[PDB]
Amino acid sequence: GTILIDLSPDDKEFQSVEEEMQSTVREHRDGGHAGGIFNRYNILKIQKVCNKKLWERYTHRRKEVSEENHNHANERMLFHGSPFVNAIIHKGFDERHAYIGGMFGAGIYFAENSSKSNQYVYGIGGGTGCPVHKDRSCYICHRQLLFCRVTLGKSFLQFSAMMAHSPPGHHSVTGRPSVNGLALAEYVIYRGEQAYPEYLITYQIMRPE
Ligand SMILES: Cc1cc(=O)[nH]c2cc(-c3ccccc3F)ccc12
Ligand SMILES: [Zn+2]
Repeated sequence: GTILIDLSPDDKEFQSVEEEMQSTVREHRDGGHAGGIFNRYNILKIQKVCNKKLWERYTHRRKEVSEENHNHANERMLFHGSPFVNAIIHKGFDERHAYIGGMFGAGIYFAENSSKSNQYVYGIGGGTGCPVHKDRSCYICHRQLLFCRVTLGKSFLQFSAMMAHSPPGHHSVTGRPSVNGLALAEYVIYRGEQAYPEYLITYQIMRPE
């Protein structure tokens, strides 16, 4: 059911999605251990993900969440990196994409910083890096991230010093780093249907000059 439409680098849509990738790269406390050392990406391809059944499943949950939240879906566009990207675009988010040992509980994690999502592309902690070179910092192998449509509803705000249930009366968690002033937020949902993987982004990290 999924088809992938290539966006043209000349399309303004390509350009804004790229802009969202590039502008939300930050430094990481791990010095680049998990995701590699870089300031920017070489974007190789951006594809629109089209699945009518996954879309309808998303919008159905959105309306529900909306209605429970004073007509406010609190829909964001957020990054998600994961070794399961190929499975997610075809069958959608589920409990097997949940982070059991996450700071904010057992659910699916999403990030405002593209470089936060890039840390998970090879697994928790960057796993053992790219399959070809075992390099968490590989500048050669093609990586992929999702830029997703996420329904937050009433988000429970959790400060951090940086599948479960949502907190009673809440539809998601906002994990908001309180120490690193430059680290953007992360969000957790507990239902696969609250996220839609709209864009599939293919890229390399770029070695700094
Ligand atoms: C925090 C986070 C951001 C993100 O873009 N992707 C993640 C994936 C996971 C994850 C969960 C289960 C299996 C593999 C993963 F990479 C955990 C946390 C994140
Ligand atoms: Zn590699």
